[PDB]
Amino acid sequence: MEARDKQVLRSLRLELGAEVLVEGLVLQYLYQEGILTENHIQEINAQTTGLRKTMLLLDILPSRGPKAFDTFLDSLQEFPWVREKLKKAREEAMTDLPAG
Repeated sequence: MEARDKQVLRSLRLELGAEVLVEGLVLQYLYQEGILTENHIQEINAQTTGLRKTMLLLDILPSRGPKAFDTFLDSLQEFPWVREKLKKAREEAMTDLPAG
């Protein structure tokens, strides 16, 4: 049960985390919606480059954010390709019981 959203994060976390976005309204809808928090502020304000911001969510959701995904995706400045590949990892990254 408690390993579906966090599983997605980690997965696509490193994937798109390596390099995908460098700017675009995203964590703004989040930080506001609640996805984030003061704690994030520190991490998000920490980037110092641009690609970090992304890593951030991917770095926060896994620790600070139980149901921040659905919303963290609603931000996906590039959803068309980031959201798909994401929810894809929600279906894939999410440890499944079945097998075949």
